[PDB]
Formats: sequence, structure tokens, C-alpha cells
Amino acid sequence: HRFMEPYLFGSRLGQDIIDLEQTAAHLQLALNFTAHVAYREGIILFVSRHRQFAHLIETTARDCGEYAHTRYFKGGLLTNAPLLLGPGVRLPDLIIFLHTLNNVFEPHVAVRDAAKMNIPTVGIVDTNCNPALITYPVPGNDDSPPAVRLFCRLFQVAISRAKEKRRQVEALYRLQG
Amino acid sequence: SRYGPEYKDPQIDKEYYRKPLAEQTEEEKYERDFKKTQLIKAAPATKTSSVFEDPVISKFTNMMMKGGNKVLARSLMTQTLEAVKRKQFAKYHAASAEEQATIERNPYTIFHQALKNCEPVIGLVPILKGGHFYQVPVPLADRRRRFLAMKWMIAECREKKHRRVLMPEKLSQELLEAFHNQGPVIKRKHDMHKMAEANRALAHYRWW
Amino acid sequence: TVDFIKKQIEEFNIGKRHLANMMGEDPETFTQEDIDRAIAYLFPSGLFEKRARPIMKHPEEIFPKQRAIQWGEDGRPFHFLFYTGKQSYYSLMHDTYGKLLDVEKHHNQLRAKDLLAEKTKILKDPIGSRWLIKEELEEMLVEKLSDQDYAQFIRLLERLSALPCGATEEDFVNRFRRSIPIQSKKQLIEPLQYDEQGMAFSRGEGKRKTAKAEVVVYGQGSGRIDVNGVDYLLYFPVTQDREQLMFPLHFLDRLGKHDMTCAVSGGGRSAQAGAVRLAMARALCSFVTEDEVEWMRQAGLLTADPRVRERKKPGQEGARRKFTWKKR
Amino acid sequence: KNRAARVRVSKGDKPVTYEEAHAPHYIAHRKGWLSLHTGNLDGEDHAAERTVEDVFLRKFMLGTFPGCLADQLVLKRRANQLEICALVLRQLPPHKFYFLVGYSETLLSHFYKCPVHLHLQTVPSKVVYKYI
RNA sequence: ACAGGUUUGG
RNA sequence: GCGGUCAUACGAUUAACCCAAAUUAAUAGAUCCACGGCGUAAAGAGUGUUUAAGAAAAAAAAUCACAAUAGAGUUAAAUUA
RNA sequence: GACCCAAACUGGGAUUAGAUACCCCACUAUGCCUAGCCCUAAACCCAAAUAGUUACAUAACAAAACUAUUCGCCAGAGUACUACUCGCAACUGCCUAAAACUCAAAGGACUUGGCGGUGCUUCACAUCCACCUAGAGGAGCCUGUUCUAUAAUCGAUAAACCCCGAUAGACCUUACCAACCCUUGCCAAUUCAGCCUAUAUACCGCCAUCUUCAGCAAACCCUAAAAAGGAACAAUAGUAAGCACAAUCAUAGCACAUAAAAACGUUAGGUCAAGGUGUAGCUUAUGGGUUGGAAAGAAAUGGGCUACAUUUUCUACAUAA
RNA sequence: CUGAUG
Ligand SMILES: [Mg+2]
Ligand SMILES: [Mg+2]
Ligand SMILES: [Mg+2]
Ligand SMILES: [Mg+2]
Ligand SMILES: [Mg+2]
Ligand SMILES: [Mg+2]
Ligand SMILES: [Mg+2]
Ligand SMILES: [Mg+2]
Ligand SMILES: [Mg+2]
Ligand SMILES: [Mg+2]
Ligand SMILES: [Mg+2]
Ligand SMILES: [Mg+2]
Ligand SMILES: [Mg+2]
Ligand SMILES: [Mg+2]
Ligand SMILES: [Mg+2]
Ligand SMILES: [Mg+2]
Ligand SMILES: [Mg+2]
Ligand SMILES: [Mg+2]
Ligand SMILES: [Mg+2]
Ligand SMILES: [Mg+2]
Ligand SMILES: [Mg+2]
Ligand SMILES: [Mg+2]
Ligand SMILES: [Mg+2]
Ligand SMILES: [Mg+2]
Ligand SMILES: [Mg+2]
Ligand SMILES: [Mg+2]
Ligand SMILES: [Mg+2]
Ligand SMILES: [Mg+2]
Ligand SMILES: [Mg+2]
Ligand SMILES: [Mg+2]
Ligand SMILES: [Mg+2]
Ligand SMILES: [Mg+2]
Ligand SMILES: [Mg+2]
Ligand SMILES: [Mg+2]
Ligand SMILES: [Mg+2]
Ligand SMILES: [Mg+2]
Ligand SMILES: [Mg+2]
Ligand SMILES: [Mg+2]
Ligand SMILES: [Mg+2]
Ligand SMILES: [Mg+2]
Ligand SMILES: [Mg+2]
Ligand SMILES: [Mg+2]
Ligand SMILES: [Mg+2]
Ligand SMILES: [Mg+2]
Ligand SMILES: [Mg+2]
Repeated sequence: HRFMEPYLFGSRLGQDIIDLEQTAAHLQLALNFTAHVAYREGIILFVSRHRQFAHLIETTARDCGEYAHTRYFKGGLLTNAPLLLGPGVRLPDLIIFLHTLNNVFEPHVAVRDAAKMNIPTVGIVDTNCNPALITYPVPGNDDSPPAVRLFCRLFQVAISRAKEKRRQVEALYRLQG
Repeated sequence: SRYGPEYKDPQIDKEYYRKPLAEQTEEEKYERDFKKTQLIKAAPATKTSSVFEDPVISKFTNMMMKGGNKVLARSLMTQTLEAVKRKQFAKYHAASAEEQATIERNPYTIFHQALKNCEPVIGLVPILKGGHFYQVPVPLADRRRRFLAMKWMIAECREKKHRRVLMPEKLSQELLEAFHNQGPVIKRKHDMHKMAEANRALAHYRWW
Repeated sequence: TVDFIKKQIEEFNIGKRHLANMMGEDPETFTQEDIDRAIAYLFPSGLFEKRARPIMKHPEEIFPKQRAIQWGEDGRPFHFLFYTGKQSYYSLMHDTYGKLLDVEKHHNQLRAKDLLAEKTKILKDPIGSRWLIKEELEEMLVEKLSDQDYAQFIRLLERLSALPCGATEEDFVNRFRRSIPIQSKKQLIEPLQYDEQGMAFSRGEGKRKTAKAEVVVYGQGSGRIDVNGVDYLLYFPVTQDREQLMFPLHFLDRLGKHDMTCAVSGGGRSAQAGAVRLAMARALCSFVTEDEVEWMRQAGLLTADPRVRERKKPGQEGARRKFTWKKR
Repeated sequence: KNRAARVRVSKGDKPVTYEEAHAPHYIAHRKGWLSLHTGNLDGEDHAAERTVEDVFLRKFMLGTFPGCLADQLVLKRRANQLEICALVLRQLPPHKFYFLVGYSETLLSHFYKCPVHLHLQTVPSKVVYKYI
């Protein structure tokens, strides 16, 4: 993608190589933001349309106590929420994208609906993705099983640590008075 | 139409059921015919398990039946068979010993042979090509051949007879003529074959 | 509507006690077969549609399955698949896939250790098991369903049933199974009756085209028929009607082995011949073994003739023949 | 198109009663008759008298209770005494409702030379069955 | 020009 | 654009609006076209060269298989006297 | 000068109402060589030449949007590749090229329907053909229309009228006509009753047709704007109450079949004459009563019954006379 | 093949 040139290190005989210095520099901010929103009691939704790790993402969101969408994203889910989900529904406070493109190799619907609904979006972008609308892009690989598992475990430990430090802060809140 | 699509046709042949242990290919079919909860239609009043009836005679009687006078059609058929029997017996008793072994008195065999004799081989279909209908020679089916063979005889014996002559009296004569390959029904079949031979070159107009 | 149903259940219990009081039965043994029986008497509504009649049941059959609350007081949803639209169906699919992967890993480890202790527990033909229909799945999952997702769930259930089954997997796959009525069209055979020191006495009933025929058969007499007091030769002058009488007897080769007396009414000559044919065929089943009565029903003797004259329609001639339609 | 006893469907905002929401081909199937008598039997007589009396009761009650009648009347005829069941809106005070029922209970009796009963069931509003 | 009405089922 | 049977559009009445010793009509004026466009709406002229005239505002270049063109000679397939 | 072949024109032959066209045949100018003219093309890749850029940025479609130096053109549409000039071996020619007059439009692109004697797949189950049966159009009669004829109703009058309103006309019905009578004239009252007077192109009530077609549609949401559209199941922006369809119900058991049902709309479809009616018209009359007549067929036509026989006719009779 | 108009 044309918007991937600044996030690339080079080309190793046809295959583009993503640099890891900027990868880690973006991942630090992404993990900090997701940990802060999980600390402030924020709804976090792991979105990914990829028929290989959908079960891994559902199990990761279940172990995190956050919500997941790895299935066919309906049309008016985020925009027409008071008619798609229920009378009065609380929209997710963070959307984490484990695969930006769907099975048609086009940008996801939620990557535009979150920008339409003013919802922060963290997203793992490959060399063929479009990070223009993603709030926190992380230039990496989303097609290798260990690459997906590394990001899923990093976000798992981030949400776990955030909720645990929140419970500890409330424990001291109960002793301050 | 009151029968659903699941209703199957009944089997009247008693010999088909009397000896099932004589062949194994039929066993695998008749042991599962009833297992699938396959419903069977009611047997028609016209078709029964008698050995003195034939589907060809039943079809000819149904084609001769006007309106719904089936008793009248059956009377005409029985009187026709009796008339051909007596007309063959007269010639059996009037011929010598050499022709007695060649003359046939069984009415069913001569009826079937007359029908097979008037059965056409190929027919004509009107095909519209260039705004004009061409009579293309087409191979006929078995049911169409037998239906035409019966219909030609019935249509001839219904109109080309005198008012004083009765239906069985005319049909008995035309049956023997068709059995000996002399009747106008055989002439009509030959005319059909000659027209098909004259339009044999138009057989390329067919697409099936 | 969680509280409304709760109040309706209390009102229904009070109505049940009052109904048992006014009907005079013990309210303890008062069940639904007495509730509907008392409603049918107290409010005798004559209507053709059964759902329009007065009915008083427990509110859980009257009111449909209401969806439970999905989020707490703080707004956070309960289930982790709430933002998928179908949080029950997708959770069922997720559990099915999680058990499929568990069976896969356990069978891989068992093949690595070279042990085969599982069997084929998918063939449930003698039990008569089937899969759930879309309505049966829409009853379990309160939310609505579609066709493609139901076919995907069934195609995943067969994938799970095609693998070496575990212990807790069989009881999970069984709960989506339904047992199918009796797949047997075998008719009931009347036993041989003996009345007034008469041996081999049976009876049959037939009906075809507004013609009722009752035929009694004695298996000890000679071959002859007595209909309405007069013999069959004088009652059926036409050879076709007598051939209808010969049809069921010639099929069993019992021509000169049974005496029969029939009583036919209504219809015409061929309708009476077909009614007595069906009655004689249904009455001859007692004198014959089980293999030949099946050939009778496969030859068309034991089945009725539903071909009844259609009613003439207004504006037509013979219920099919239309009037002469003039184009201009 | 059939138009007898059929309220046409509007944009989806009109309130209709259970009797109006069903076509006339649903009588005795999903809904019943508004009147019950014996003149419409097989070997009975005096049917037209009951029809004209019923239509007079309808046209009389429509004017007697104006704007406050919820649905059509139920005219039961059982053993020389004729009962009229009505559904009335709570627009009139009971002081006037009792005056009206007491006036009609004797006017209809003296007009038809037969005992009449009049029963009123008052509803807060017209009961909606289909879309509203 | 601070512009408006006017082509067409639109 | 309105008038063929409820015309706020015609004629009259009531009422109302805007001007006002002026008000309308007609004709002249002032103003108004393009520092905009040229594939499909009007517009890239059928082609090349040159004169007049104009821009040279930072540096580079010129030329290669194949059916340009004009003459002279020849014919493999088909067809025909 | 050449001429194998093709072919304007032409002459025959087909088709057609006509065919001085498409189709077939023959043949000429011509296409061919030399020399001299003519200088026109949808001469279009409808995108000018020269050096560039991929910055800002999609009217629509199409070949994406643009810079700097220039040249040639463009001022509503028709008139008008026109008239009049100049020039040209062109003399039915080319180039350049107006005006009077008429109109408020002329145009380019697109959306949705409708249509297609356009391409391609799947179909027709009494339906198109391949095929079956019984009829109409021929005769007599019954009956309904169109016409002539009387003083003598009306409406329907393509599918969706024509034994239709009428499951029904000697008086009444009957609203038609000619003669005669009454005018607060059915009701408790009413400067009031009553009108079968006009308007079905004002209606309600009831129906016909597409139609056993499945679509109509409130509330939302999306589109680099939106006239409108909204789908990919290994799923790409769609959720959708409701009305239809379906299911159920009825033809006293199921199944089938039949019946019933069939939304929103099209035909300003039928009905002021079932009944009430908005508007416009009558009131000693377009209102209300009595008597008597409402023919007739020169003719055409629709639907039925009877037959035109031998599978017929008559008689007794269930069908063997 | 052919086959016009409102
Ligand atoms: Mg990738
Ligand atoms: Mg008939
Ligand atoms: Mg225009
Ligand atoms: Mg006026
Ligand atoms: Mg004006
Ligand atoms: Mg005026
Ligand atoms: Mg301009
Ligand atoms: Mg142009
Ligand atoms: Mg050019
Ligand atoms: Mg030019
Ligand atoms: Mg030369
Ligand atoms: Mg030569
Ligand atoms: Mg020549
Ligand atoms: Mg030639
Ligand atoms: Mg010619
Ligand atoms: Mg060219
Ligand atoms: Mg050009
Ligand atoms: Mg130039
Ligand atoms: Mg667009
Ligand atoms: Mg001009
Ligand atoms: Mg020119
Ligand atoms: Mg010129
Ligand atoms: Mg037909
Ligand atoms: Mg006839
Ligand atoms: Mg005739
Ligand atoms: Mg008339
Ligand atoms: Mg008329
Ligand atoms: Mg019509
Ligand atoms: Mg009179
Ligand atoms: Mg009269
Ligand atoms: Mg009058
Ligand atoms: Mg109309
Ligand atoms: Mg649908
Ligand atoms: Mg839309
Ligand atoms: Mg819906
Ligand atoms: Mg039933
Ligand atoms: Mg059905
Ligand atoms: Mg119907
Ligand atoms: Mg239905
Ligand atoms: Mg009209
Ligand atoms: Mg009319
Ligand atoms: Mg009227
Ligand atoms: Mg009228
Ligand atoms: Mg006539
Ligand atoms: Mg008719």
C-alpha cells in the first residue's frame, strides 16, 4: 500500500521488510493506551475478519473479559446501534483490530464506523493495509501464527495488568477513608 | 390428481409375487419397495388380474368408447371378437386339410397381428421454417405408433361404412384385411411412408 | 417484560385454584387436561380455528421466550459475544469449535501413544435420530436464526460426529437430536372370529365413490357371493363388475374356498363393485398369511379410492369446463 | 378486489379492533357472529322479523350512545327475553349512564312487547388488536 | 450582482 | 403560464400590498459576454515547412532489427481466354 | 492502354398491398497502368505543438488531474456544410461565410421504469408447438345484443359486454309513452315534502382485470451526494414492526386436490337506477295518482337446446329381447 | 424469409 512506505525498512528480494524500531515505538503507545482504557473501565472490542485465528481471538477476549467480533460484521452495527443491539446500548470505548482487511482484501467496515462514531482504534497493519483512519497503528505481520499469537498475548497481559492495578488502587481507596 | 406424488403404481401381475425366490435382482427391489413407506394407488376398475384380458384390447375398447358408455364399448368389442371367430371358423370348415393347418382362429393373435401390420414405422411432424410448414420425417415412439395404428382403423370403420352395417360387422372384416395386409388402413400406412420418403430430404430440419 | 410475566403467573395460579373450586375437583390434582376440559365446557366457543378458542395455560407457553437483559447497570454487556448480533448462536458455534479442537488434540495424542479405545457412535439408524430443524433451534436459542448459519452449524455437528467421540462430547451432541413417529404402514389384521358355532368368520368394510359395502366372509364354505339377498350374477349383470369381484379372489387363489355375503348401498354399479371389492379385500386379510396381504396392498386391494366427484364452481359448467370465452 | 367488511390498510398507524381486523371470510373460523337467534336454523321461521329488529336496535343504540360506543352490539335472544351487550367508553358519567340504560330498558320493552336486558361494559379506550 | 424564475419522469 | 362548471391568474365587489401628485405602459439608455473554455455540450482547424512575430528564464540530446517513398525487374496460391 | 474478378446504374427473377430495397443472375461506369486535374472524409485516437509534475484534487461518462511559452478556434438553438463576395484547370464543385424570421429553450452526461421482430440460460402442463377428446362458425328453435320501425325506458356494450343488472316484464313490477286528476302533497313539525334529473370525470358502499405475480411498506443506518441504490454465506452495509405470500382454517381422519384468500397500485374500468350522497338543476312540476299501450322484423351477430342417425329409433325393461 | 400505422 502507498501509505506503508514510511513504515518499511526495505525490500528483501520482492518481499517488503517492516522495520521493528518503529514497530516497537508504536506498540508501546498502543499497549499504553489499551491499558489505560482498560484501567478506566472501558469496553474493549477485539475485531478481526480472518478465518484462521478467530477462535484464538475469541478465547483471548474471553480470558481478557473484553468483547470480540470475528464473524461477519453487520451493516449498521456501530452506526445503527440503538436498532441493531438494543434500545439503549453502550458503544465500545476501544476497538483493537487484529486483521484490518476482511476476506475480500478490502478495508474493514468498523475501521470506518469507529472513525464515524469517534471511537479510538488500535490496529495491526500489514504492508497492504490502510492506516489513515486507525488511531494507533502498529506496523507488523498479521498472517503468521506466532505473529498473531504474540500480539494477542501482549494485549492479554496488558488488559490483565490494567484491571489488576485498578483493583489494587481501589483496595487502597478503601483504606484512605 | 387426488393421489400425491408419493403414491406409486400398483403391480397386478400375480406371477411376479408368487415366485420371488427365483431371482435375487428382484428381491433387493421388492424388499425395499415397502420399507420406505411407499403408498400405492388403488387398482383401476378396468385393469384386473384376469388372464383373458389384454391391455391392447382394453386400450382399443377405451378408444372406441363414446362418452362414457363403457358397457356399450365392451359389447362392441366382444361382438367383434365373436364375429371374427365365426368368420374364421366358416373358412376353416370350408377349406381343405392343407389350409386348415395354416388358418388361424384365435382372435387375439390376429387382432395383435393386424395392429402390428398397420403400425407405422415413421411419421411426419410439421416444422415451421421460412414461414412455411414442412412435413419432416420423424421416428415415432412405441405408444404413438400403436395409438396411430388403432386410431386409423377406428376412424376408417366409423365413417367409411354403410348405415345398415354394424360396428362389429365392419370391424371383423377390416381386422382380417389388416391381418392379410390388404386393407385401406395398410394403404394409409403406405401413403404415410411414401410421403415420408418424398420428404426424406427435409430430415435435416429436425434438431432432436 | 420480566415482571409482567411474573404477575401473570400468580394470576394464573389464582385462576387455577378458582377454576378447580368452581368445577368441584380437588385443586391439588387439577392438571392441564382438566383445565382445558373445564374451559371447553364453561366457554363453549364453536370456531373452526383451534387457536381462536378460549384458552388458559401457564404464561410460559402463551408468551414467547423473552430475551434476558444483556448489560448491567453500568452498561457493560454480560456475554463476550454481545457485539456480534447473535450472542447465543455464535457462542454455541464457538463452544462446538472449542470441543472439536479438544477432540482433535486428544486424538492426536492418542495416536501418538498408539491407543484406540473409541468407537463409531454416529450411526443412530435403529434409534431413529435426526437433526434439529430451524424452528427447533429458534426455540432453544431465543434470538432469531437464518438458513445459512443453521446449515453451517449442522455441517459442523457432522464434522464433530465424524471424529473419535469422547465422553462429554456425546451427551452434548445428543441434545441436538430428535427421535422420529413409527415408520411402519403395516395395517392391523383382524383376528379370526367364531360366532354361533361358525368357524373362519371375518368381516370387512369398504367405501368408494359414495358407496358403503360391508362384507362377511366364511372360510369354510364353497365359492359364492350373496349381496342384498340376491346372487352376484343377477346383481352385477355387467361382466366388468363381476370381474371386480373376481379380482381380489383370483389374487389369493381362494375362488372355490370361501363363501361371502355382502351389503352394499349408495352409488352406482361400478362404485358398488369397487366398494365391495375393497371390503372383500380388507376382509380376506384374516384368512391369509402376512406375506400375501402385503402383496394385496402392493397390488391395490387394501387401499381406498379417494377419487370423488369435484364440486361444480360458480361461473363454470362442470367444475373444470369454463364458459365459451369470447375474445372480442 | 374484495372490499366487503374490509378496512383498508393505511401507512401503519390506524387503530383497528379485533372484529374489524378480520375479513368476512373468517366468520365462524376466527371470529363469531354479533347476534344469536333461532330464526336462522333449518326448520325455523320468523327470521326477517329478527333481522329488522336487530338492525333497528343497532341504529337506535348508535344514536342513543353517540361517540362513546366502542364496538358493535351483541344481541342475544334466549326465551322471549332479548339481551343487549355493549362496550361503552367512560366519557359519560354514571349518573347519565344509568338514566340512559333505564330509559332504553323500558322503551325497547314497550316497543317490542318483550322483555329486554341491557348490559354495559365500560372500557378506558377502544381496544387495539392489530397495529396502532 | 448577494442574485432569482425558466430546458427535463427526475 | 391561466381559462372546458367550486378561476386567490379573465370581468365586477369586498379586503389587502406598494408607491404617491404622481402611477403604470412603450421605447431608448446606464449596467451586463471571455484573464472563461476547445474528448462527449461551440471550439485542437487533414498534414508538414517557412516569413513576420514571440518564448530561449537550471542542465541535458542528435542515428539505427521490422510494412516510409519513387523507379526497374520477378511470381507461389486462386481464377480465366 | 488493360479488363481475371468484383461492382454504382440498368435489365430480368423472388418477397410484398406496393419493393423503382434487403435475397438470386447478367452486365456497364468504376476499381487496374501513364500523364494531367479535383483537394473532400466519423482526414477522429472527436484529446494542438514544445518542455515537464504526480503536488491541490473525483460535475457525470470517457483516455486521471495539472503546469510554463505559444498558435488556431468557440459569444443560445433552427435558419446554415445556406444566400451574397473573393479566390481556385474545380462551371450540379471547393474554401471563406451571414442576415430576416421562429422559440425559450437547444444541448452533454446520468438515475429509475417501460419496451425490444437483441443475446444467453431456465420454463409453459390445458399451454406455445409436437399430440388427444368434445364443440362453435352450416339447419331449426330459445335467448341477449347491433340495426331499420313506432308515442314508447335505462345502464353494460376490448380482454374484464352479449341467458349481462334480471336467482327473471299481461295490470303491479316499470324508472317509457298517450290521455286524464292533485298540488305544504307518506312523516310530529319545518318559506317544507318529493325528483329513477345531470355529473361513476366528486364519492362511499360493492366488484372486474393484471392475479395463485409477489410485491407494498412505517422507523432507522450507509454512500468522497444521494435522480437513486443497498447483495456476495469460505459473505463486500444493511437491521426492519406491519400488510401480502406462506401456514392455518372448510369439503367432519390424515396426504393430495378443490374451495377460500390474494397486499399496494393500473385501467378517471362498471354501478347516481341496491342504498345514502358533494356540486349544479325542478316545486300548480324534471313532483304525486288512474286507464290504455310499449309493437314488428329488411338484416347481421354472441351463447345455449335439439339433431343431422346404425355406438341409430320405438317398446317392455338395469344393460342377454 | 416476410410483417405498416395509432
Ligand atoms: Mg497481512
Ligand atoms: Mg359437462
Ligand atoms: Mg433538453
Ligand atoms: Mg366562479
Ligand atoms: Mg400577475
Ligand atoms: Mg382579477
Ligand atoms: Mg460563455
Ligand atoms: Mg464538438
Ligand atoms: Mg488533429
Ligand atoms: Mg474538415
Ligand atoms: Mg509508377
Ligand atoms: Mg483476355
Ligand atoms: Mg469493366
Ligand atoms: Mg459479376
Ligand atoms: Mg429488379
Ligand atoms: Mg483515418
Ligand atoms: Mg476534430
Ligand atoms: Mg499547431
Ligand atoms: Mg455518482
Ligand atoms: Mg445565430
Ligand atoms: Mg462538404
Ligand atoms: Mg456552398
Ligand atoms: Mg386450449
Ligand atoms: Mg352438441
Ligand atoms: Mg348455428
Ligand atoms: Mg336496452
Ligand atoms: Mg350506454
Ligand atoms: Mg373493457
Ligand atoms: Mg300502468
Ligand atoms: Mg308494464
Ligand atoms: Mg319521474
Ligand atoms: Mg370509475
Ligand atoms: Mg418476498
Ligand atoms: Mg434509499
Ligand atoms: Mg419486514
Ligand atoms: Mg382437515
Ligand atoms: Mg396444501
Ligand atoms: Mg378462487
Ligand atoms: Mg393463503
Ligand atoms: Mg369512465
Ligand atoms: Mg358508463
Ligand atoms: Mg340517488
Ligand atoms: Mg343516471
Ligand atoms: Mg338471433
Ligand atoms: Mg354466459
